[PDB]
Amino acid sequence: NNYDGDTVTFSPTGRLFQVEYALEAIKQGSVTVGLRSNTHAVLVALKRNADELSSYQKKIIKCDEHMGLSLAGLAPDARVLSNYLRQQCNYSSLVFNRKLAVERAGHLLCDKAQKNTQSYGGRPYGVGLLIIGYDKSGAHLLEFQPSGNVTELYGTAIGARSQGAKTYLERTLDTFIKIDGNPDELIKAGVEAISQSLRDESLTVDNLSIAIVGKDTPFTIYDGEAVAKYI
Amino acid sequence: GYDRALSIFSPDGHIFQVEYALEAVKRGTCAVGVKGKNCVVLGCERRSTLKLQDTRITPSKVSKIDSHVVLSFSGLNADSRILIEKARVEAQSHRLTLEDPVTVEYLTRYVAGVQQRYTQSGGVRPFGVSTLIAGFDPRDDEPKLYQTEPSGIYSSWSAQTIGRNSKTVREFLEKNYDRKEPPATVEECVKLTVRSLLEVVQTGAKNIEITVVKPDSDIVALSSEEINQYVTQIEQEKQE
Amino acid sequence: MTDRYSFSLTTFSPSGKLGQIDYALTAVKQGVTSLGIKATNGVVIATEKKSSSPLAMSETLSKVSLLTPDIGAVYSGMGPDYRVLVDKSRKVAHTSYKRIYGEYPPTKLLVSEVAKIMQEATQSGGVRPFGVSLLIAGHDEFNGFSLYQVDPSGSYFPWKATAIGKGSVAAKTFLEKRWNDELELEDAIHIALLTLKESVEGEFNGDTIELAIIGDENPDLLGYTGIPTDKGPRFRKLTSQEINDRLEAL
Amino acid sequence: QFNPYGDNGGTILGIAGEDFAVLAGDTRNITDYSINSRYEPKVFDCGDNIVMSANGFAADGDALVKRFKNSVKWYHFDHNDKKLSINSAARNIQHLLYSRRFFPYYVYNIIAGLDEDGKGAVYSFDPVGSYQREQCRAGGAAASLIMPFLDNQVNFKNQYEPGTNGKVKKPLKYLSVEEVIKLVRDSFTSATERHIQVGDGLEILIVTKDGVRKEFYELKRD
Amino acid sequence: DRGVSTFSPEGRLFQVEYSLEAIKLGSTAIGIATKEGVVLGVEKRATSPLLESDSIEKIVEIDRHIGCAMSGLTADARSMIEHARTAAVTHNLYYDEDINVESLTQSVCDLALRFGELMSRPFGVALLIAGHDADDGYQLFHAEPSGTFYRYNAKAIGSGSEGAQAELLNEWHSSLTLKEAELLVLKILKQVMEEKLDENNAQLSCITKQDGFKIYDNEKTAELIKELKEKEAAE
Amino acid sequence: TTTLAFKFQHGVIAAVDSRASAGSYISALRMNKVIEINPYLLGTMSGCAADCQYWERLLAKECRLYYLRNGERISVSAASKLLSNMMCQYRGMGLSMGSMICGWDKKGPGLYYVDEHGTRLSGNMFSTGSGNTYAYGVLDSNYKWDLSVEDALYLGKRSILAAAHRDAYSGGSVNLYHVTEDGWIYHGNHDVGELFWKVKEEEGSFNNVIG
Amino acid sequence: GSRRYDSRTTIFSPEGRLYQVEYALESISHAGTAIGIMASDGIVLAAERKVTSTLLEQDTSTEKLYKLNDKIAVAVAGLTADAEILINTARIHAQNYLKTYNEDIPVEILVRRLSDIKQGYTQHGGLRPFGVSFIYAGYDDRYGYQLYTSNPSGNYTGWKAISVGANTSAAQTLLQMDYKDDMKVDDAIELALKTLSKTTDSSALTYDRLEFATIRKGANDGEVYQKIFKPQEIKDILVKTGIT
Amino acid sequence: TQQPIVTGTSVISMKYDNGVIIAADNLGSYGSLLRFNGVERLIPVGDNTVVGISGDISDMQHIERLLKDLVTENAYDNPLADAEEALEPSYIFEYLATVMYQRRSKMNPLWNAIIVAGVQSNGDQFLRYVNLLGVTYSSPTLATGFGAHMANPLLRKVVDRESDIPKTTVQVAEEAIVNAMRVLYYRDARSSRNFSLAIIDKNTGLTFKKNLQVENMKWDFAKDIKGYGTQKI
Ligand SMILES: *[C@@](C)(CO)[C@](*)(O)[C@H](Cc1ccccc1)NC(=O)[C@H](Cc1c[nH]c2ccccc12)NC(=O)[C@@H](C)NC(=O)CN1CCOCC1
Ligand SMILES: [Mg+2]
Repeated sequence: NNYDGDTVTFSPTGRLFQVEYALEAIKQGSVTVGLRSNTHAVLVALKRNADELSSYQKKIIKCDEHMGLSLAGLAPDARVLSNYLRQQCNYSSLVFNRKLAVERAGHLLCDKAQKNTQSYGGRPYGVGLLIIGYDKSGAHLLEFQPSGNVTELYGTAIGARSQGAKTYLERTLDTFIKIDGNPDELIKAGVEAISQSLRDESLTVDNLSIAIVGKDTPFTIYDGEAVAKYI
Repeated sequence: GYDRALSIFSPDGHIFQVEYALEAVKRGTCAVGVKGKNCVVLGCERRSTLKLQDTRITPSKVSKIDSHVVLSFSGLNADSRILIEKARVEAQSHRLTLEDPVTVEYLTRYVAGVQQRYTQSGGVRPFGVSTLIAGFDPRDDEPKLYQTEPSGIYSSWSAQTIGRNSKTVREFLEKNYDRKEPPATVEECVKLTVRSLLEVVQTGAKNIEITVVKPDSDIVALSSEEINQYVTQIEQEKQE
Repeated sequence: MTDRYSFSLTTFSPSGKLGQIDYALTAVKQGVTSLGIKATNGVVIATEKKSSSPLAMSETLSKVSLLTPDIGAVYSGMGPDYRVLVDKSRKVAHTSYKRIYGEYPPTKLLVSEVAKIMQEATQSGGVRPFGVSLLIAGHDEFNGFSLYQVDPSGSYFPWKATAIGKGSVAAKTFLEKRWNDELELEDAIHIALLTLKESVEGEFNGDTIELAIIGDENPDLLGYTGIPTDKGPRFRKLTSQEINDRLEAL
Repeated sequence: QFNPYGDNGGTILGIAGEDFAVLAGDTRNITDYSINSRYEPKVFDCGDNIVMSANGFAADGDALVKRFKNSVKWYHFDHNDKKLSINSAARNIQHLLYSRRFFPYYVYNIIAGLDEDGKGAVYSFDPVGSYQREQCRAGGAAASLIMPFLDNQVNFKNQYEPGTNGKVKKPLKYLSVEEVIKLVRDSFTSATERHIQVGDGLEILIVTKDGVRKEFYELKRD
Repeated sequence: DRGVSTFSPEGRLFQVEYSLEAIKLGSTAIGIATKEGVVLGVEKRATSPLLESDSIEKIVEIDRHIGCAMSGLTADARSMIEHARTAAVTHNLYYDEDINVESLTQSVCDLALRFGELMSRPFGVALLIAGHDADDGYQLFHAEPSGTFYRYNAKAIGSGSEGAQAELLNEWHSSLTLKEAELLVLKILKQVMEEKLDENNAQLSCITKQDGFKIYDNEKTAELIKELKEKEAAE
Repeated sequence: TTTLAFKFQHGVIAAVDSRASAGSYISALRMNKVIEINPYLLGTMSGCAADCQYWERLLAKECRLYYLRNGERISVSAASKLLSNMMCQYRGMGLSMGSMICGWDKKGPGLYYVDEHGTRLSGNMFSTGSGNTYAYGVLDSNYKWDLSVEDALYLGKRSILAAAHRDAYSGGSVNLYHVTEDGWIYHGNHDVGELFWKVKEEEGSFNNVIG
Repeated sequence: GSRRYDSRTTIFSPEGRLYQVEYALESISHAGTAIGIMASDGIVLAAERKVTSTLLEQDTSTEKLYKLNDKIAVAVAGLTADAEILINTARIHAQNYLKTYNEDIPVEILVRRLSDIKQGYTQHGGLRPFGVSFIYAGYDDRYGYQLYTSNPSGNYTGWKAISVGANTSAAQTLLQMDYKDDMKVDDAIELALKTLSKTTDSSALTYDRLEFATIRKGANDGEVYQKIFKPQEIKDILVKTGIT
Repeated sequence: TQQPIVTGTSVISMKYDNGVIIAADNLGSYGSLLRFNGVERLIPVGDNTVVGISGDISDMQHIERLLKDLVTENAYDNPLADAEEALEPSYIFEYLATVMYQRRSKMNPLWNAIIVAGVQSNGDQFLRYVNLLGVTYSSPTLATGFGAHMANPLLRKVVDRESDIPKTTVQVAEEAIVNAMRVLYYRDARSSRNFSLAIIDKNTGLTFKKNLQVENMKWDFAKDIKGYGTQKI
């Protein structure tokens, strides 16, 4: 009300409204799902178009051979943050000859987002990210919020109508975690999960976007007729 | 440093500071530009609220940017000096790095770029000035007349006016200026420029300044008596 | 962090007033009375030592300050603002003059430098004006004795005699009747003590009054002998005893 | 006084075929008269069917290769996984080298691969960035020993057709991969004999449309 | 007052949303992408008859294989064009090749959100970036001041955009020829323009693989207008 | 190296050798010492190969940007000056670059000499490199404004040959260019080994050499 | 943050005026009147000190008239402290020009430089403008005797006669009435004092309430002399012209 | 640019079937003066890596601190710091190599020669060298300074190539290292009798041996040597 003019101002109940408004931009964004087993980790994203003449906005970005994310909210902010991750993944390789741990990647994103919430002049990031990766401790899935909060999860979803997919994963928890050494069945579970967030529209060939990373699988993105198999 | 964003968008999609800068131009004295077949003339109003003025030393309204290009303006006088200085520096800088004098179009594009930069830079306000830039390109006999404004847009004109009561003199020029046959001589071009100012000026005494620019760096400013002869001839034809 | 106040805090109002300067002058009005009188062979500056508590040692708080050996200063208004101005005034007398010309600045030029500092606080970004008016008395070879007033705006005026602060209006009237161009220094000190008694409520003695003069050279206060041209400071602060002696002949 | 440069010896050799290309280099690393390693790889697969070798000062050579490999990575990120052509890689390397025009990478650099028409390509660089496409190039310590041999046995220089007596040249027939590898092995065997910094091992990287293949051969260890 | 980089309660940047309103006031620009090329066309909209209309430059060359049309506060576009041209030629310097249309568009869009308290406000102009490369063929992009860019088969921006976009919805198909696209831009421009369309107050341009980016002559456009009138009178 | 270039009736000729050295060692037999900046602009090279390539390819970047902004081809006078201004920024830093900027513009054919010191000279004829003195000898005695394109091409070709023969650090091959108002025209790569014997027989020159 | 407390000194009104410049001009209108009159053989500068006291040391005082160099002087109207900042800058610019070209600075060039500084405070920096209006009186060998004025907007104009400060409307009318082109310095001196005598808010115009100066070629042969009048000399010229 | 003051001499090392061995004497020389006799130049990093350093001792102590800080920093927000995400020899080496090459590129080098010896997660042996120039190389045997000239020849008789590593036991490798250290004591003027030795095995872990001495030295034949040519008495 009087305490939402900038990010440097607490409300009387201890809330940061500019951060909460940035969180709102994620809810307006298109749905995206993340889930993992012990061997692989999967991202599934519903892409959005402007109209029938337009293309479908890309949702998934690669950060390294072993790491990448999907976005929901302001796409340019995802480009800034994914660029930062690319550089950090790359600094780890060039200096330490070491692939960047997914957990440490989350810690770096948290700290970058936080600086924007405590300083005058700037603004919070207006995007939520789902980071998947495979490192020395196996498969991982992270959820990033622009408040700074990063959370390691078995599965999750963000965007509009994401609560439906999140409930499905909460039921299926015991099943999909056990899908080891079977990438196609893990993607099936992700496609079935994101389907719980659909209304009116359904999954078409240029609508669906899938990504996967695993034990002997580099981070690869599937679009177009490459995802027709899963429709 | 002072970084405050003064020029910003409003809910209806307007930049008020840029629009209020145009109001300062509306307040400024009238300036007019007319291009003939082989020349361009720049007319300028002098408000007669200020007498006891020393006309020898008072800053003239038309300024030479180079030997072949001139610049007149309407709006804040102090603001215009900054644009003129920058333009003059760029003119010598172009000669120094490219070995050709600036084209009128290039010089205009630079001045317009400066005005634009002051509409999306922190800590600064837009120039309260619109300019008429006229001249002839090196080794070219085609006349050039351009206009700029605080927003930074620019364009070429067969004839144009800016400043206070510019709406009236533009009305006059639109019906009197024929594109198929522009003022063939210098006389006809000056006569049409004086006529257009007489719609607005008040007295035709020391209120009208005229500057003729011809090809190959031939620039001259008319005197009071020379202009007064045009004023006399126009009204004597009007009494009929 | 960073000082993000890069804009003026003092601005013109529709009526043409500079509010913060006017308000600074109001703070000066509330301040304790101080005065200055110029004689033929000297200058005197004086003020009341308004002690905040009787437990406080008022000798440690110096309202009258030496700027150069031949220039002194007194104020009315906010004490802390005065203290930092004296520090800057002492330094600028060296950096912008003595280190260049090898001698101390004349009164009018040091005043000019102080005035400049106070003007900048009236225009620079993220600062308020100084809440003091200064009276600067001094002597130099080519201008002789002089007395200047300096206001929060940075404006300064030379005076034969004047007063600033609480009871300045009454005190300036008192000085107009008593001042003439033939006054000796002792006569000016006498008038200063008379003028200052009118604005003081409580105790009036050497311990509650601070008074200094710009007069003859004091070779006893120089600290060394051997150089004929160096004859000592003209600034001298009167002692508690020296004040009381002149209060008996009052 | 501190000398930031050093000489780690070695020699490299690039030959372009009609539909293939080879980049070979010895595996010996040295300082002065000592041997550091008998097997220290010098020719690298940089991705996108490009092979590269920076010969001279090992520290500067490793840094350049490391930077180019990084440049390829960022080329994919920035331009939608587009394949970096050999001509585009060559130009990119020129700018990497000229970055240090006033504190150079003390290396002679060669890259090899296939052009956009599928033909074999070799590009050669100097330490400060001048590059050019070539059919044949030896670089490093024994470059002056090998290059004349390649002018003779690859481009048939000073060779004419018998009976004509200098009137008609030897025609420029193309070479097969098997014929090229023979010339490479004979070049390094000869260089090992007469140059003290060359020896221990020979590693060859062959580039075709099918990918990048390696071949290793022993050399004299004295 | 309030921050320049402030979020609204709905999760949108105030300044970006307000700049979009300025673009709605701008003159109409239309782009249509085909397999034979991409066509770009604009409304010039001269404020007076004395203004020499050929000096109105709302269609601009970025490279030989990339063109650009603009709508909104057109003065803001000059620095964007300058950056685009520099980016296009700089990439040619570093990589000895033409730059991808998408990569060029992305480079322009990176400037968009560089505003705060960098420039003091977002750009007040939208761009239609049309071009061709070997990888993705003929392309048309719409670059906004939000930093977002969408690819389009056909797109209209400016004051008559939603009316023109509905018309482009019905008319566009994947087998359009270049000549058909030219007439289609002229048809829709004539429909949304205030003044009567002619060769002096409207401009056409195209980008083909062979000839590259070309702005059409007033004589060439005049014939296409006459060809349009006759084919509309044909039924 | 040896480079030359000269104006004449039908435009400008530009001829260069192809050798590259690393002390006494001939590092390259076939190097391109000309850069096609644009269809109407050429750039010769002499000195540090890296400097010549980097700065003239950077000049080409700057000449292309001029065309995009002004919608007009850059002049030879302006192009040569941009290059000389670049040299003046790295003045004293140790660059080694001698070049001729050849082209055709509105004023007709243009030829400018530019070097690392920032020197910029307009003229009808120039020759740079270690073997320029040999080339000047042939040029000065045979040059006319009234030359035919066929004779002019031969003169520049023959002038490089003269230098390639005597100068140890010049040779390999000759690259010819002819600049017209329709643009420049490449006139081939000519091996000096073969060209020498051909010229000796046909011209009768080099009598001192046995063949 | 800090934005909350920013007055925004460099913005336009809806009518296209600069708020702070207009308010600074309002400040100057309450300042003591200063008059400049240019004649064929010299220039006069007259100015009124504001409500003085008997205890003010006049002979060592300077609030209105300042010397920029040997050829150029200025009369001040507004905040004295602000004026001294600008005066010292102008004195430096004059010396920089002299060091560079080995010639005394032309009057207009000095005036333009100061006016450009004033302009800068209205367009950028976020600081308040200088609440000062100058009358420049000077001589150079190009244009001869010259009068200029500058105000907080940074706009400057040339004059034959001009006033700044209080009652300029009334003062300008009186000057416009009695001024003629063939006028001489002694006549201009009389006009300046007569104008102040009629426009003053004080009961009577006396020597202690005035600062006065002339720039004359009345120096031995082809050269120019600046005369800042002493209190006794102002008293004499008041009797001579018949005001006291 | 500087000059080394207090210096440490040769560091020698080699691979064997199940791990690596590294050794270095305990001397800190001040030119020809054998100033400091208790200096440890082998510095363990975790339980899987040992860094051996020669050259300037002040720069060695600086590096020692960088490594100590590296371990601290790796443990930050890392639950697997003593397991999967522990520091590896390849990580530690590349860090140092990055530092060494950066310092030489600023013309302010760390005047050292470093050998990183250790065993990786997968049981693979790690042995790589880096120096003040940023020059890196790997070999079955590695040695710095004098060791390069005298020790490598002896150690290469045991492991001449890669295929000889599985055939080499820890007893044979240690014996070879200890003999090499004796030879260096005979022939290096800036060496000492006292030295430290470290073994990093993939089964038995890190064994760090201190206060070792060169023994079984041959000197008796010196009694028979008389004069420099013609002297008999
Ligand atoms: C004569 C050959 C002079 O000796 C020419 O000027 C020639 C000019 C030239 C221009 C462009 C491309 C190639 C050649 N200059 C050189 O060849 C030059 C001579 C040279 C050597 N050190 C120099 C220092 C300062 C000035 C000139 C110098 N040589 C080079 O630049 C050498 C170092 N570069 C190469 O040989 C580069 N090639 C090596 C093999 O791989 C392809 C690149
Ligand atoms: Mg050998």
